[PDB]
Amino acid sequence: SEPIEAIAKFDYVGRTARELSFKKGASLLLYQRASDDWWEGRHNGIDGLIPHQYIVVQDTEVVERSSPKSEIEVISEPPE
Amino acid sequence: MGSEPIEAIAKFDYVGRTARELSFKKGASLLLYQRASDDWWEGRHNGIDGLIPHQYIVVQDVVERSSPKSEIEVISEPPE
Repeated sequence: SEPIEAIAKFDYVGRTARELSFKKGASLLLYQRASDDWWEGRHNGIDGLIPHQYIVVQDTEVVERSSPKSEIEVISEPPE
Repeated sequence: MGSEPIEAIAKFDYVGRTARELSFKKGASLLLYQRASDDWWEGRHNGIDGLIPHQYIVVQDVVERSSPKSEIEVISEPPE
């Protein structure tokens, strides 16, 4: 399952160093849903966090990436 | 003694690999609620609840918290 394409529907200015900043209409790539409000993604070659409320996500497809990783998933394997 | 959360100290820096995991520096004071598996604990660092890899900490030595919850325990009550 490739990373999920999204487009910014509003401007966003990141508040911390972990967050992406982007303008309405920005092409975004989404690796993984982190929580209800947040995705891990990428904008213009930079990895960072993306607020869900500011984007529209392309769904012609995967649930693995669009749902947060579960505890049982994480703890079933050693850490990297 | 008794049922309190178990204290631990980070012996190595750790950067969380998923959104469920705590990140901490060597020497961090950690609080451990419940062993999740051999390699993982449910705990807390600096007010944030998350997962802590066993191999990165030293634990201060109930068995209740230091052993993973059993199936029979979990299935003995309804979901959830």
